[PDB]
Amino acid sequence: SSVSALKRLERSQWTDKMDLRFGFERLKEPGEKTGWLINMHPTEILDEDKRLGSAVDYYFIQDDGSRFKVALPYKPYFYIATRKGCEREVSSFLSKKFQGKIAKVETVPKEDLDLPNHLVGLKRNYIRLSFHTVEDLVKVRKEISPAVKKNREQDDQLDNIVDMREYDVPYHIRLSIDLKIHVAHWYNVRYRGNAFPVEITRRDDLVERPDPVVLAFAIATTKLPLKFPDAETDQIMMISYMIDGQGYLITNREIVSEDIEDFEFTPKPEYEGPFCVFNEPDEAHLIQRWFEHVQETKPTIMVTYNGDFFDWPFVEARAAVHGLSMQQEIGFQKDSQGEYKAPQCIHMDCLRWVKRDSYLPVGSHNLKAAAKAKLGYDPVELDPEDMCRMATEQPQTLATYSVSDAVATYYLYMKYVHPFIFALCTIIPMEPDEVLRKGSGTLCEALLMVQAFHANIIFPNKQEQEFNKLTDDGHVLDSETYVGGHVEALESGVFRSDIPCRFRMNPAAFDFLLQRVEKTLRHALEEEEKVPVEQVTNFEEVCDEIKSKLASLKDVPSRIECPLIYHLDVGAMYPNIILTNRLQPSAMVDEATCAACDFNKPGANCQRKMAWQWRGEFMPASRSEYHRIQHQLESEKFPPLFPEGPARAFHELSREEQAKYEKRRLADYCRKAYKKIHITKVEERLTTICQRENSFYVDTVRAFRDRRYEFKGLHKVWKKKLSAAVEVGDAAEVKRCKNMEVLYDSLQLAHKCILNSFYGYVMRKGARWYSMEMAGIVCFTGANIITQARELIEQIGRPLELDTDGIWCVLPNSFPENFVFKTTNVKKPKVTISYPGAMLNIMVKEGFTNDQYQELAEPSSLTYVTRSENSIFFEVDGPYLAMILPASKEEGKKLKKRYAVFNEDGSLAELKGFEVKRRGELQLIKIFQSSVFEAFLKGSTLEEVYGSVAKVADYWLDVLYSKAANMPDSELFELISENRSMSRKLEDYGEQKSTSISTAKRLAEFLGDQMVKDAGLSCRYIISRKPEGSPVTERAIPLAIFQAEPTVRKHFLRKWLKSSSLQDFDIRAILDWDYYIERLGSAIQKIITIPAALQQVKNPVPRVKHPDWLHKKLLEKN
DNA sequence: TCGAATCCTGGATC
DNA sequence: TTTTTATCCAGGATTCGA
Ligand code: SF4
Repeated sequence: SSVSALKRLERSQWTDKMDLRFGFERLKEPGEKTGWLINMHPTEILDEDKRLGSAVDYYFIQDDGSRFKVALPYKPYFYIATRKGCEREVSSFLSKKFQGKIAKVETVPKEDLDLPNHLVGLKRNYIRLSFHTVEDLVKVRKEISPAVKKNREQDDQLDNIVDMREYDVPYHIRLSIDLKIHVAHWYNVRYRGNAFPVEITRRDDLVERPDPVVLAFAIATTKLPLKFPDAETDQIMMISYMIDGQGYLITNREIVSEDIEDFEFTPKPEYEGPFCVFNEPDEAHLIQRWFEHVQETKPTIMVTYNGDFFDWPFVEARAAVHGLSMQQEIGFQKDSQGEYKAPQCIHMDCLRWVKRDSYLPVGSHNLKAAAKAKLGYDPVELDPEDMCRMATEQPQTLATYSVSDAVATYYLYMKYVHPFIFALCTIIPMEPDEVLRKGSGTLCEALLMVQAFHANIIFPNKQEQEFNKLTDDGHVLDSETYVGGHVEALESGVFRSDIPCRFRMNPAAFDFLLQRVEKTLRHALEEEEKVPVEQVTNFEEVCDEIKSKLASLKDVPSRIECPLIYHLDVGAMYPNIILTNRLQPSAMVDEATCAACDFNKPGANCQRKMAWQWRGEFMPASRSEYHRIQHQLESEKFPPLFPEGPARAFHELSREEQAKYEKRRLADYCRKAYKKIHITKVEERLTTICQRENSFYVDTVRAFRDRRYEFKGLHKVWKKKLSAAVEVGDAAEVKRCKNMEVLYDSLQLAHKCILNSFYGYVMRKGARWYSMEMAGIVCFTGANIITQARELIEQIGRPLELDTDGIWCVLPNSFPENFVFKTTNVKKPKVTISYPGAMLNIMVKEGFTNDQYQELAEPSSLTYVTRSENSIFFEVDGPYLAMILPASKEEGKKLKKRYAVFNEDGSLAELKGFEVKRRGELQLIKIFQSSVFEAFLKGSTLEEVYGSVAKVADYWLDVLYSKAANMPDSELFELISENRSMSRKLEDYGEQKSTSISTAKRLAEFLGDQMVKDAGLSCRYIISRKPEGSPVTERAIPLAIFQAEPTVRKHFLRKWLKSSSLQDFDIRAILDWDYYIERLGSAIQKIITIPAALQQVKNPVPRVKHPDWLHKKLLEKN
């Protein structure tokens, strides 16, 4: 006991000293106060017996920047269930044995959705156990749970208990759920004295957020030449930081040759960047002064970029060299999770947001690229290798650089991150840094728990996962999965609204549309616009012009016309389908309940049936073979966990070991025993959805959708008011309006993110509310919608690109496009409607709409209303100027999500899948693709378009023929060199074989083992001519030898090229030019020639030849 | 002797 | 206590059978 008590109370007292040093005082005496809740953490406090008690600390900040704490007790608890009539016996035992280890037990009725026939109104009983402290709960939990499983397998005083629930919610989550306490609101707090718990209440009459002091910093480090730094060998060079927009810098005079002068730096006029600099003689004075000043300002938030990895451990180690205890002086320490934390201030790292919520591509997550995109300017570089000489020769250029990593970090954190995470906190019972670090599945689950609690619903336990489950015929299932969505590119080449194209349109489709024009328009006016057709005056005329143009299309169906390009898509399709079908994780059933439900009367209508496709993957062996495979294991013996241990029999293994060994044994047996190792089989299934079941989930999604659209509207209102304030030019009014705009947009983005999270959660294996069926039906209905949206277009025109949620298509110029209706309504005098939308939304409304939606009218009545609903609608983007798609070089393949698209201004509108997003495999390919995409815009006929695109191919092919004979001498290297890197150590690869490995060995044979020892080896390398016919993984040369010393260069080349007979060793002679030509000739062949061949023009590039099958088909034409 | 299929690592995917 | 991983692509080597 004593060690535990003194350990926890001592660390508590130290934390109290630490946060008292930063000015957080515990609320000392009875009183009443208000503030903004900035953080909370669990801690123990003593009771009136001086026993331990679990509690939570709340940290508050006031308007004036004063700060205080409160501590708050709450007894945790969990539920258990029992057999018929057992609760008096069970409670008698449980109270007697654990006396003084549990606080309270009671019987409570609960709503439980798995109980048969429960819609009649029944609800079941549970016993609640509650404990003085969490450790006593953990001990009783571990004594209890062994008794449960055997009882479930059977389907006496302890053994009768049957089940347990909610035993694993985190205690701070439990309290924050239960008392409705959420960060980022103002609160009134009252302390009466120890006779009463402290009382907290939210107040809604306050809005504007307070202004926390936040700090951002960066560090710069000495290193040995061609070495990474290490904390023993290398001193600090610079540490630079911002607080309250003021900058500060310190730099080590051990390497800096003279004292630095202060200066002002400014990326843009809005970025004030004043700095102050101290010069002191050594690194110990640097670190001491840094702590001495940081202890002055006492910030609340600290931010760094990937700072858990590089920035903190470095200074922690350098602090250790001088014996400075940062964990006492600052109070930062590394948690069991592996990440830095402190009891009193929050460490926010921008990268976890950039990785999760920015939608930047992998290439762009460099700090300087992220700054360039988000802030609109580039911080200019200095290489770390240069710092030592710059600090010798001209240090103030390095000082000028050292601002660029700080200021961009601070402004990125403030503008994008800071308004957002605090907004997302307001709706979820989690801490800001937990909400940043945790994944969106957990974020959703912590939300749904709140609704399940307030509806008094007992949670389900986590979905424990089975292994080696058997198909009914006996086959061992290796996976299950629903058939996903299907993406296909139907067509290839160039479309431009400036040049004609050939259309052949079915003559019945324009009659089928013309028969229903009034239907197509009435629905779009009444339902979408919400103006009754009574109130529109010109409605008869627009119908006449529609009918007459459609008839004119009927008269001449096959024609040449300039194209219209349109993008059609469905706004948040998956939420809308969930709402429309009433899909809920629990709402699925099978007849085993409907056989026993008192609502299953003749003429009941609560059953909705739907279909989905299941894709079994399973091994070929039969059940009777599997039983023999099992029984053969019942005499096998297995190794211990470590060489000293005894051998284990197969029943002494863990279940993952058992499954792994059975899978290995059966796969090995099957490879001989059967012709094919495993099988896949698509099979489609019906599933009932019970329509009457409790609505809480779908109501939650509905609420989030509507709140999102409210906040969108208020955002636009405030943005307009901000524009007015900007034109008025009152700085206080501009500030107020901008702060409103920032808050409202931040809430809009939070709501969007949470709403999108609701679909993906049910994918999370193990998750509390998990089902496969709903994730099947929600896909297969989307594939139905997007198939029928294709059929009707293929008759009118031609689709070009399907998608997960939209279509790109081309339509004839003579199509009706857009119209305006004239209306008497005060709110809406003129209204614009687009025909392509109203053409489809009727079809969707007719086919998909649901006629079985029911709702409970009055809880005591058992009366339900029957209703119909539909939220599924199409919308339209465009038209556009040009659209371009590549083609597969292999005949049978259709690509996915490659194309480009251009606005009518010629500013690029989209570009997807192409390497020009990435670093590219080679700079030559990246630049080529970039130049050709722009070049396609030029010219005015297909022959002219390809004729003037090919002049970009020739300008490069002249290079690879002329061996860079014009290009500056070393500038060849930065064009031709790959800069790839090895992923892992060769000691971590082991048996693997690759180019990067081969060149790593080639580097090792020059450098020795000095570098291959290091992880993540960087490579710069080329392909060498002289080893003619050597297999490609043997070909590489590392660049650096061409820049090393002359005799070394000569000797190692003579070693590598297998010849002494080449006189002049230059990359121009040495490269396998034809390899790079054979690569450019394979990029060009998917963009400029094969697409052109698919549109019946001749090959525009004589220097490149078609693939065999295409040439065969083309000659077969002749 | 040649064609195609499997499996591999590697980056990338929102 | 817990994290996106399956899917897709791209280049590459090795095996199998007419
Ligand atoms: S779907 Fe209707 S009839 Fe079937 S179990 Fe549910 S409530 Fe009863």
